[PDB]
Amino acid sequence: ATLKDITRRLKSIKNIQKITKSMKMVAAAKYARAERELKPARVYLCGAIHSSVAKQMKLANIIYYSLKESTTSEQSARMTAMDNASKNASEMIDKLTLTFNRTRQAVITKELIEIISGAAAL
Amino acid sequence: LTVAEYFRDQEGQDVLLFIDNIFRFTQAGSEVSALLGRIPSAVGYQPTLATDMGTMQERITTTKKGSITSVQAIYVPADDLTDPAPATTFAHLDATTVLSRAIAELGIYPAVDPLDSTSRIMDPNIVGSEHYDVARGVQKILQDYKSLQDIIAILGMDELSEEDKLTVSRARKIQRFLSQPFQVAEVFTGHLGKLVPLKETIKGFQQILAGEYDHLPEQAFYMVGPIEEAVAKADKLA
Amino acid sequence: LTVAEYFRDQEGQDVLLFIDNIFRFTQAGSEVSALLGRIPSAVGYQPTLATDMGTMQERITTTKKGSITSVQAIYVPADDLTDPAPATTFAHLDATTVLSRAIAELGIYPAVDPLDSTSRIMDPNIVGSEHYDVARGVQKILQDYKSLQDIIAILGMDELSEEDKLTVSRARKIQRFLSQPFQVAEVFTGHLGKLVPLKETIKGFQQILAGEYDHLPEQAFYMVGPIEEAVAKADKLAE
Amino acid sequence: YFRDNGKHALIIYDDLSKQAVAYRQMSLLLRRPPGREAYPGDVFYLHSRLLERAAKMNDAFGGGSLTALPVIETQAGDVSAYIPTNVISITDGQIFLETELFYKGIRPAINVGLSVSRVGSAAQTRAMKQVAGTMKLELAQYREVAAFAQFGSDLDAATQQLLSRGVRLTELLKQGQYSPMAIEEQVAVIYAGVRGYLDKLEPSKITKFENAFLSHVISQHQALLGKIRTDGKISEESDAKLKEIVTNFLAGFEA
Amino acid sequence: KQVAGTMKLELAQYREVAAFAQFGSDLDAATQQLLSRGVRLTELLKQGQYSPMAIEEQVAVIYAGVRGYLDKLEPSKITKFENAFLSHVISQHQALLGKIRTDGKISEESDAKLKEIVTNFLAGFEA
Repeated sequence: ATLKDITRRLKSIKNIQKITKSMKMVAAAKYARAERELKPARVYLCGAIHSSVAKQMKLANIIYYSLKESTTSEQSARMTAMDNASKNASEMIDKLTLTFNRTRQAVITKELIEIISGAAAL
Repeated sequence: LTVAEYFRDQEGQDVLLFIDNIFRFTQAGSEVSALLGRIPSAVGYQPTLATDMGTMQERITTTKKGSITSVQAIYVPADDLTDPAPATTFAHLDATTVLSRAIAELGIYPAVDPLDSTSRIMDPNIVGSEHYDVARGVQKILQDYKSLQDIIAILGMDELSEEDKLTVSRARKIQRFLSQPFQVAEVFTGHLGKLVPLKETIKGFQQILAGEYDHLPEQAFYMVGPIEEAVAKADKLA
Repeated sequence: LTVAEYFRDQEGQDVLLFIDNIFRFTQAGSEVSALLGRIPSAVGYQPTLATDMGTMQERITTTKKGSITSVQAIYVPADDLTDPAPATTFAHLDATTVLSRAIAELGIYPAVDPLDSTSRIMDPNIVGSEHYDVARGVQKILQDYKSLQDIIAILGMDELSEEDKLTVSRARKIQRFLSQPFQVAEVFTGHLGKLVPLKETIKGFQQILAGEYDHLPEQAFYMVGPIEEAVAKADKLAE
Repeated sequence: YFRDNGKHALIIYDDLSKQAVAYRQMSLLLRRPPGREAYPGDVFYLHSRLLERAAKMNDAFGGGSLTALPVIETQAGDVSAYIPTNVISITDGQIFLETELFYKGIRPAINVGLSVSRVGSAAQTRAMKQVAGTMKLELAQYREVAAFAQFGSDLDAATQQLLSRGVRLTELLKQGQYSPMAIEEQVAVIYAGVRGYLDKLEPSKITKFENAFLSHVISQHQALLGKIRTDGKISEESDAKLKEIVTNFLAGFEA
Repeated sequence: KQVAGTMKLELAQYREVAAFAQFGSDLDAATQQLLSRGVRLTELLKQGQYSPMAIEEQVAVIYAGVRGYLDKLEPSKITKFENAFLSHVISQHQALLGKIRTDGKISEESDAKLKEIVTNFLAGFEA
């Protein structure tokens, strides 16, 4: 492990953490409205949504119906996706911080030992 | 420590020793050790890190005369708790008080984070069952409310079930009931300082959790001492 | 150095001093250091690194007698720019051209890192306001792109606004427009050596910043000369 | 002493981590060459020679024994650090206590997936094999059907039961300090969950079930416990007997 | 102190949502506004080298952003505005800058005067 490399990965995953957390709330806000519009509707990275319906795919009443269900399900899966995504990101960060601190201490100890030895040989 | 030892070993008092800070105590040690020509151990700390720390901490104890409790300010180098210095210090700590600026910004003074600050003696076979469960309830209600913090400004503070709406209010009441006017602030904020005894502290939050005061404004439980004062304040708020 | 010093003083002529590699001065010292009975300093370098470098470097300077434009190639151990050797050399320069292996790997030559190179004359009251504005503008867009990189690293892309997708494209073109086929590296670039005059340099980048050439592929700037060669190449790259 | 006198002794080293640092202080003062983590290159032998003494003597040599329970303090749960791995390469097993589990309320916080006992199963009471044996199998399945993403809509009756059993068993393994349990009492409370007498009960009530059913069998079933204790093996008679015992309690367990 | 506190607070909130800015696919006006004030104040913190300005001048430019007379102006133009505005007050308004010092704070009168200056200047800037 190299502190320079660890620091790099730390920053990137930290970015992804913020980004993901953001998208989560954004989609959640949409889902909030969607859940409410779900009532009037039935009066007539987004998780496994596209693939799911894709591996099955290949008037106005029904079209509007499905369309309204699409947005909802999409925001649902996306919200849950990003939710867990940021959670995973956070864990990955803490793990890297621990490995970082280990490399950090090791580095100091190594150099210091090399100095002591070098001196204790004159 | 010696100045404090006197009172304990002579007058049998319960002295309070403040060490600000403990990290600089260890650093001074590594330095002295270095000057004496001792080979530095991990991360450059003195080999006698264990003893140097131990001997000093061991004097801070309770005897059959008095006691010496030490509030030591801690500095975690590189925010690394596994680093030798803090790693060693933690081996002699019994409790922690994390002063969080965020809490201070919310106006909660003292700014003691009610989720980080922990104590080992906070065990039923020590602080008692009642105290333990009451303390637990406070920590739990606050955690639950924290979980809802997100949903609040997302789905809308109304979709929450009765219990959730109750936990929110109660948690906020408790959160506020955590602030206490210090006598030191008397010669500044112009407010009488309070010395809330452990009994009233337990009973107070115990009642809040029971919801016995679910009818009083949250502000009533802000910067007050015994729960009784909060009640009176509520009446003043009308 | 002594050779250049003579031409400088007792001649009062402009002397060019090219040294490659100056790092070897420091390395040579660390080798004999142990045999000279010195205690190892940080990273095992001799404890007299700074002073030794100072006594020498300080002689390599322009005086009121003569001017010496010195160009020194400074090696960076394990690319660690924090290594006591290159780290101490930085403070003895007026212009630093940091070469990055990453950029070299991409294929942009010279592998100059546009966000780690600086000059003392880069003051708007020396190289001119227009030049300063262009240089800073280029550095900025590149930095912005660098920040957007890790952002979309593993998060798609179709989310960035028109501005972001515009900065990315432009920054990349500018990035590839930095590469200039060197005559020396002709047997490495497989291209003819080109030299671009400052005026055309400012002109081209200033125009790219203005987004005038936003109708040309990135590869149209990759390893070219004046912006004219980029435009001509663009039309030439019909297929 | 006891070991070589046909007696059995137990020694607990709390903890070998601090001893290692103490030995390091000495070594460094002695100017002995600092190795990994500045620890002297013999900290292993320091712990090896020590733990090596703990052994089981055969009948010819009295039949004594010295069981050792060394304690090691890790950092950030790094069970790959020099000292930890060294002790791990000396003992015949470890009991990993995760911090998360502790704060999570799981006490004792024994990570049933990392903790191992190389030479100890053969010393486990038969009665335990008859209940704990099938228990760990269930706990294995439960552990398998898990993920960090707690918010996961999982179903399938099969995996569902694995989860249902798992959480209940976990609650059964929870135990407080200063309250050790006799082996016969252990197999009894474990029997409840393993056989599924807790499947039709709320996870929260499981703990309460233990702190009710236990005293229930201790009092009105000293005979049954005594049988299992003496035989050390739950006979079919005692098994079917215990089946009724638990059932009668289930029919009257107030919540 | 008067204008330092508000700026500091606003900047904090900005940083708390800074990341959400570059991913502002759908945000509430509140968060957007925080980003608006944020970037503008950030631009105001820019200062040329070899040109240290007086405290009255500093509070003057801070007033422009903090009070929101730049939330609408594009961030790129903010840097230009600061220059033109500051240079303008230092000229035909030395009295105001001076009064700030004399009063030791932004008096209600000077607050109203600056208000009329920034509003009229804004229109003149975007016309």
